[PDB]
Amino acid sequence: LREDLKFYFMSPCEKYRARRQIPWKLGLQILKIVMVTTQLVRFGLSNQLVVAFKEDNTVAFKHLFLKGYSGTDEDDYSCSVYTQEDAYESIFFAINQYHQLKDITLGTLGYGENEDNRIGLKVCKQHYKKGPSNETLNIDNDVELDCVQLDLQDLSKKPPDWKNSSFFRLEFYRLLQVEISFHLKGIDLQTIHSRELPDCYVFQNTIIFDNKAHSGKIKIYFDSDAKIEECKDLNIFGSTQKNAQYVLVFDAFVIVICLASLILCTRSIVLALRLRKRFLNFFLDQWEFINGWYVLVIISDLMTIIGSILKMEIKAKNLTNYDLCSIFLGTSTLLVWVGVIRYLGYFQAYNVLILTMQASLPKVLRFCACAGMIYLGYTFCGWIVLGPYHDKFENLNTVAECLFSLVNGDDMFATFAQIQQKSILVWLFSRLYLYSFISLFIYMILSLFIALITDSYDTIKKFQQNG
Amino acid sequence: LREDLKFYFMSPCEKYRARRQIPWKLGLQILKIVMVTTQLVRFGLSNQLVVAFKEDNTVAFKHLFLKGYSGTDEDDYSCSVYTQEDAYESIFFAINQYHQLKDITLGTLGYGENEDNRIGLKVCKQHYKKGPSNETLNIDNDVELDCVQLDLQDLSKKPPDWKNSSFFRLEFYRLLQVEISFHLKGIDLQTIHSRELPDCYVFQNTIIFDNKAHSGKIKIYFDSDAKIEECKDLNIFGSTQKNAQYVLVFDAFVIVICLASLILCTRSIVLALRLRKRFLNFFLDQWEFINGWYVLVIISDLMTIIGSILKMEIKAKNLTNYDLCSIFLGTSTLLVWVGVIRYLGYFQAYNVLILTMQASLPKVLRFCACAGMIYLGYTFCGWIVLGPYHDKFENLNTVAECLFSLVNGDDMFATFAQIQQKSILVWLFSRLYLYSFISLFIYMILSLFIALITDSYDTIKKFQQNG
Amino acid sequence: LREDLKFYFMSPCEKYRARRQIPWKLGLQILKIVMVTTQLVRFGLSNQLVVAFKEDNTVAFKHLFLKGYSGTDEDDYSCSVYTQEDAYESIFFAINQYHQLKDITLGTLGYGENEDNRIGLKVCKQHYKKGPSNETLNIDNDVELDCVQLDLQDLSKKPPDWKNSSFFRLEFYRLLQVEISFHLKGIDLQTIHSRELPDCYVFQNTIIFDNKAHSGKIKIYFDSDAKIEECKDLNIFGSTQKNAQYVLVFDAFVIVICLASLILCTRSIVLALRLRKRFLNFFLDQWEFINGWYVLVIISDLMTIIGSILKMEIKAKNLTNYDLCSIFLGTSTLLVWVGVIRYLGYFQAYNVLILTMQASLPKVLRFCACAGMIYLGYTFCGWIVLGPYHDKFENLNTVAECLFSLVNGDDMFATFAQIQQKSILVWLFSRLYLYSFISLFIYMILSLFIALITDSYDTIKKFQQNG
Amino acid sequence: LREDLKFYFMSPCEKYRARRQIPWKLGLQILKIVMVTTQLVRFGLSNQLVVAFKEDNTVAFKHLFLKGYSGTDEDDYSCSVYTQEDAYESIFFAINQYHQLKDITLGTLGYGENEDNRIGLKVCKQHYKKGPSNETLNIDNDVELDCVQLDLQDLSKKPPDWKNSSFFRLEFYRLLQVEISFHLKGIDLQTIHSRELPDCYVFQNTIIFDNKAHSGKIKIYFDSDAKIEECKDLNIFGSTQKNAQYVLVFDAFVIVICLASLILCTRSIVLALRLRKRFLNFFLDQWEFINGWYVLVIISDLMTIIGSILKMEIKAKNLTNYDLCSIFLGTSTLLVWVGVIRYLGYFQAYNVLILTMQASLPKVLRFCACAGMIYLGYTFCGWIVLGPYHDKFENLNTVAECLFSLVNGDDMFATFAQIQQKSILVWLFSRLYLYSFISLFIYMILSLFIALITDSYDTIKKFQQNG
Ligand SMILES: COc1ccccc1N1CCN([C@@H]2CCCC[C@H]2NS(=O)(=O)c2ccccc2)CC1
Ligand SMILES: COc1ccccc1N1CCN([C@@H]2CCCC[C@H]2NS(=O)(=O)c2ccccc2)CC1
Ligand SMILES: COc1ccccc1N1CCN([C@@H]2CCCC[C@H]2NS(=O)(=O)c2ccccc2)CC1
Ligand SMILES: COc1ccccc1N1CCN([C@@H]2CCCC[C@H]2NS(=O)(=O)c2ccccc2)CC1
Repeated sequence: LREDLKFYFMSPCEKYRARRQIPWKLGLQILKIVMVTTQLVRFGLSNQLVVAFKEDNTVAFKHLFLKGYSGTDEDDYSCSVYTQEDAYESIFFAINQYHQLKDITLGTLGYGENEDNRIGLKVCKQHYKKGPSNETLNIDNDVELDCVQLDLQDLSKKPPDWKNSSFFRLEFYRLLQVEISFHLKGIDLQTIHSRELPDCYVFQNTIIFDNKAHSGKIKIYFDSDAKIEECKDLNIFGSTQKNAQYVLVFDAFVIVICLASLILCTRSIVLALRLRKRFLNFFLDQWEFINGWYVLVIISDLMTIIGSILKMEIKAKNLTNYDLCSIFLGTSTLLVWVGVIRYLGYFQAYNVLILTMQASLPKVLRFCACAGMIYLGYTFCGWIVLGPYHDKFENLNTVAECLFSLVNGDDMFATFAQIQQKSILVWLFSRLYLYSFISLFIYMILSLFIALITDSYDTIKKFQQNG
Repeated sequence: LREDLKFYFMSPCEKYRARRQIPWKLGLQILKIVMVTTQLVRFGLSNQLVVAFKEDNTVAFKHLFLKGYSGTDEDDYSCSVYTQEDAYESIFFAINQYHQLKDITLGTLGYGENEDNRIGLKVCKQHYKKGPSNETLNIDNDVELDCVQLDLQDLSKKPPDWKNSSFFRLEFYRLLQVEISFHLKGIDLQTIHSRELPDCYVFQNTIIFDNKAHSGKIKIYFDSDAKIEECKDLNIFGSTQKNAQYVLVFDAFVIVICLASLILCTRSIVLALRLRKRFLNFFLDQWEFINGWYVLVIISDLMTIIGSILKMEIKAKNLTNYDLCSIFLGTSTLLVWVGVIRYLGYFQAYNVLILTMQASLPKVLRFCACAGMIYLGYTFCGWIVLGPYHDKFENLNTVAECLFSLVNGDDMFATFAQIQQKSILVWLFSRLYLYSFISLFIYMILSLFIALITDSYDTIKKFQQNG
Repeated sequence: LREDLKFYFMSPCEKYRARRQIPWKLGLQILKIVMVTTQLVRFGLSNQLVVAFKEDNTVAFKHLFLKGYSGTDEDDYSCSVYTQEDAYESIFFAINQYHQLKDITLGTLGYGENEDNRIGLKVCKQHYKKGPSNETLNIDNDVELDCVQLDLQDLSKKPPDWKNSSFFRLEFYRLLQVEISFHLKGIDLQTIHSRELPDCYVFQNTIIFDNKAHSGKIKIYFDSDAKIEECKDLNIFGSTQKNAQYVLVFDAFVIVICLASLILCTRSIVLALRLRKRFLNFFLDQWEFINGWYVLVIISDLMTIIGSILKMEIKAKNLTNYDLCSIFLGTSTLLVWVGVIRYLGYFQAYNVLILTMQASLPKVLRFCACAGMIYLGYTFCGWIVLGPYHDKFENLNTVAECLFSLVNGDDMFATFAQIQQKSILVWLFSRLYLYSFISLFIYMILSLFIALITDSYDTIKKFQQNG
Repeated sequence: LREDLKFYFMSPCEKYRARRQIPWKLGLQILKIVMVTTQLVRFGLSNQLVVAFKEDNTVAFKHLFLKGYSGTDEDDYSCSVYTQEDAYESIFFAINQYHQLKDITLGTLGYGENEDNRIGLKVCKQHYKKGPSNETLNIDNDVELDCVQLDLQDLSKKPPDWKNSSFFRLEFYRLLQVEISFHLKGIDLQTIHSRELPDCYVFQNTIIFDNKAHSGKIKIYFDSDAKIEECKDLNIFGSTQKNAQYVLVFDAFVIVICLASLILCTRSIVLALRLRKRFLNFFLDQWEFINGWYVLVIISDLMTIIGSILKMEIKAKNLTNYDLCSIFLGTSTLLVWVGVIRYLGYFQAYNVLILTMQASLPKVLRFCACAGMIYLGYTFCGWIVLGPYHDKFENLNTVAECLFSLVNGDDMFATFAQIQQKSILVWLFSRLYLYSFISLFIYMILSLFIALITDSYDTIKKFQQNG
């Protein structure tokens, strides 16, 4: 039935005068765009404050408890020691700084009760089970774990006997690690200006003096786990914070709107399929009656719904970890803004470029299929050869990202210079390898990617012009 | 009337022999180019000296008054302290260095009178209004502000009692900030070689010990506000500086020339419109009789006039802030040099490229319209996800600039490496995100931008060749 | 004979139904891909541990024995001294740190016997043969070498007389170098968790205090040579490591499979040549009956075989140097993964891109022939001129890599800024040189490389479409 | 006369069989290439050693005489001081280190006689002519210069009175600079292994304590001027160095060969012009009978001749400055290697690319003419606006190089991030400016440069194919 199929394939701008139907579903989609974007913005702006407070407190803790800390971490660990005396100095510094906390800290910070309800410091050792050294070792396979609890009144003793205790004989040739752990209370007092009750915090802090490698270096890790707990005893005049109602009602509105959009899009797909079957049955156009933009909308609505549920759960349980909810909401927003291109396609000057991209994607991917085998071979060869001599080739994922950046011309000279001429064979191989890869990929593969795009544009343009 | 319309559409090189009219307006435009460029050059060369003197004095002040200053700022603040004793040491160092200024400074520098006409040092505290700590805080919402004035004869007292005063109990758990402020006189003695009277300066200096965050770190800000004031009592033999007459007369000349150019361009536009109406009335060419280069000239003349007025005002009032005047004059100069292309268009070999750019701009912008939605979605998603884990994604504008640089291949490997694998989910998402964005934008969008430019060139060239 | 030639030129997917022959050789090639890749992965993963242990021990040694070592090397040497007293302090620090090793080290480390079977420290001097200074030098051409052996019981003497010995008069104006050498035993105790017997190590350590240049700086080199030796006396309960059988049997399997693949590929080439001669003799197609992918397979199989033999030799002799074997195996793997493209060529959509690359390569190389002469001239000129004033132009290979990176837009602004304006002539020449090179190569040569690729794509595509 | 003109226009490969003439001039050109390249290589390799020795001695001097020198210069000066006491400490450190030189230096170094034939240290002061401070200055325009000579026996006095002398009252508010100057003898003893007599050196060293700016910072400059002088009294057994004969005879050979090549090329040009006039007179081809490669050869020969003369002069007068000779020889070598393309043009597959480049250059330059005006406007605007707030825009040449690097995508994100948001107006303007410039130049101008190159290639290829 032509009188209906043409109306279906039309645009909303024309339907308003072919049948004078108002485009309320387009208004629903615009409202969804606005509400999703504003929800994401509010969520990010609220997360920034909590993340900043936790990270700043962690930096202050590193400066307070780590001896000689320079303010920047050494890779995944804060600092390291190489001498038998440096380790003792760092451990005793951490303990002594814990003892004097009230006199040194600039924050609104204090001691917290541990799991045993004691206020104090726990330090643990892990040594091999038996222990002459280096020549006739008796070291057994399994480990012995020893811990001691030091309370504030123990550290206070005029002569801190604990420092002379038998516990601190570290026999570093058997040592696996030493762990220092304690709890601290905190308050995010900066929030007081809102007249809301300020958020308290509890920090679970651990210092790990790690020499699993037994290579003569101890790596020092500082970790802090922060929980909100409860502002249970404070006399700060003002008001409490029950804005959850407001935030929970906006999330409910977002969920409802996304649900409505999903229902309407699925209904549109069902109607299009009924039209397709009617066309198939009517008489002996293309099979693709399904509008592909509807699928993207359905995916985005599902992700937005589940991310909003996750956000409501996190707020209700007063959690402070946002990774999965952030991923869901951000991907939903990304797909929501991509879907705006559907409304630009209703105009001729914009449609040809969209059709050019649609024609471009498959052949570019089929050429990526060929390029990927050369890429894999080069990744394996660079990892196996240059890895022991180059920081950018240490492991396979770093190799892949280095090569991907190198195809785009990034950091090329540093990549060339970063490998020493200590081994002449490896240096010559590195020169051959880098020259071949960079030349082939930049000057041939990327040039064929430009040629394919240009040919797709020419094809689409000549189709649109000639008809 | 063809005998006039053709003459109007012609070029000045041909009018000199079709009607032997001399091209005095082109000479006026060339003179305007020369005078605007030389005014901008003189202005910048004069600004460099004042800016350099102020900034060098600020660096010397930071070295003089900030304890342990390394010579480079920590982001927007000069330095920071994390310990209760470091803050006291920094504050007392600032005060003591102020006391000893005459014995430490290498410059031609001295004490200045404050608003109260006293010579001395003012330091202020800002604490919460009530103050047990951390467990039962009585902290009220509003702040109490306390200040003390320390004169030179007070700091001189053999035993500097001020250091033992009750004022310096900082109760850091209530502390918002401590501010130290003072005035210094200075002389730009380097100018003496000109036999002009040297420019004196007054520096208003403030040191802010800031812990609004209450995160256990105090940020230390140093700020200096410099005013010229007057060289009211000096015996340096030589001559005074009244070159203002010279500078004010050149600015008047520039204003007059730009006014004449604006009047002539508006007259040309009026005459072109009269020609257009005469053509419309004559008989049953294109509607665009208005030369678009005239609009750019009018805009540039308006900006030059207002910027010259601003410059004259700044010099007359002896100010030292140049932002708005610099913007106006620089944009005027930029548009003036762009307008030289109009004179290259009078030659065939150059005209085709100008026409190619004119044909290129609209379709490139209409493709930018489609690309911008993908760009916005990626910006929001990267901000929400990678922001807590990546310095380049902390806030939305940084995200946008990072993505824009990334499309152009800049700093790609560092962008890949800058995000820790502490959270595996976020790391995998970052890899997917970066690969998708870089691949799509570099290998498809930029390739369609090259294809559009090439097609525009082919169209213009075949039009010019075939006729 | 057409009935056979067509079958020969066919694809394996079609032969399974034209003659129902199973493609067992393709299965052999897939098995070879899998086994080669897994062998390379296991080899790299095993090498990482040994390399990491050796390098970490070297870093710990540098921190232990080098005075004031900052944790990062100064180019090819660890550190340097410029003062007559700094050198003495560094030498005596190295000796004293050797004396106290058991009390300072964090690792499972101990003293090793030297070649003379003594446990101790050897230090050697190299001075000119004769020695007034600077005005009337009597310095002869040849050198005098003097060494002393210091045992542990000598260093222990309450008053370390050795420090006052006549040996340590270094007369630095005649000094070539001072060398300190010693042996250390070590254990890779981290491996104990496998219940395998841990790998012991012997480190041969040398410290070179080098002033061959006589330019007033002594360069300090630290080198460590590690050998496995034998875990001959240890009481660590567990099991020994005879997994060699497993690793040796997988290498034997890889060798056998590569040998079979090589034999089959050579047989296929022989059969193709017989077909070619039969075609030549039959009647008065192209001469290239040889499938070029077979040659790559043969090369890869030869490299894999020899690399596996090298790996087996290294493991049997318990060596720890992997450069040549890594090169052979990695290049073999790279060529193996490149050869997968042969299987993509059996599909039309992929074949056209392969043919485009094949058509592109020769003309791109013939244009590289012209570009290389300009490249060589610029390399020589930049080396001769900018070398004394620019770190990126010091020597010819650095010049070539800098120019290659510069063509790809890398580090351009730093390259411009890195040359001082101390000599105005050289600065102007550097500006002219850099602008000319960058402009010519980026905006003309790379543009002709894009044009050649596009023309090759157009030719291949129109051939495939039109037939 | 066709029988001669065709032979003239031919190639040497064909002349060997059309007339069997041997191509001895091509052999002369090949010999010239070889000899010029080897002369340049020997020259650079010999210069490297002298430059390295001088620079290493300068670094050792900076470490010896500059207090607290970190091993890296602060821009154009080695180090700086901001305090009245730091300057005194640095000056007295320099003098005391000079006094103790024999006990601290690691090199073959000693004291040199000054112009007055004394061995000692000269230090000079420059103050304003009159000198209350800051309030009523009596400072006159002109300067007073005061110097004192300190000999070794003066510095030796048990109590170094000189340190208490009235000379060292620096009245820093009048101070322009303090200069310390001395001479040192040196020997390049590393050359002794050649059995040649070693090269002695004399270093003229000056330390400038500079505060011309009077901004509260003193900049400390160290400069060293090295001359060879004569190895007039040394007992080092071996042989002298008279290899000059060898080097002077190779330079004479190069001069002779370049002269012969120049004469032959000019003769060829004269013969071509006679052919052109004969063609013009014969009958009523193109006017360009002159082979353009001959002009390049003549220029290269002239530059090689004059550079060889300069090199011979420098060696004869025993100078150590090579800038102008290096420029001449390097440019000669660059043009010599570019001229090899003439021999590639004798082959069809290479000729089309050369013709493509020749056709490309003019239209690319005519588009550069249009692009340069936009470039100039942006340079002026960025200098005037962003200069006070951005290190990359401080002065016009830095602006131009920054923009040129920015067009090529280098350092884009750092350029965006390097400007503070202290002034919001300037920050917004910087964003607008950077986005507009980068977008316009990368996505439009560079795309038209690619289109012009492709169109030139298509034109040349279709001309060569169709005929
Ligand atoms: C969105 O995706 C694309 C859109 C358009 C064009 C290409 C792509 N791709 C890009 C690369 N990308 C892979 C990402 C993971 C690393 C390996 C890449 N594969 S690669 O062919 O070897 C390759 C490598 C460097 C440059 C170009 C191609 C695949 C997607
Ligand atoms: C002068 O302007 C242009 C002249 C010619 C071509 C393009 C542009 N444009 C460039 C980008 N520019 C926007 C600037 C602000 C950030 C977002 C940009 N938009 S974008 O399409 O997403 C995009 C992003 C990366 C690369 C290419 C396009 C718009 C102008
Ligand atoms: C695999 O190889 C290539 C595949 C496809 C296209 C080009 C190449 N080549 C690239 C360069 N490469 C040489 C490597 C050693 C330095 C000199 C290079 N030669 S260059 O022409 O002067 C040149 C220089 C810069 C940019 C482009 C061309 C040769 C191979
Ligand atoms: C050898 O030269 C060229 C060979 C082929 C193509 C272009 C050039 N040119 C490049 C630029 N170059 C000028 C160098 C000095 C700075 C200004 C440049 N001019 S620019 O048009 O504004 C411009 C700016 C950026 C990118 C492209 C063009 C001129 C030569």
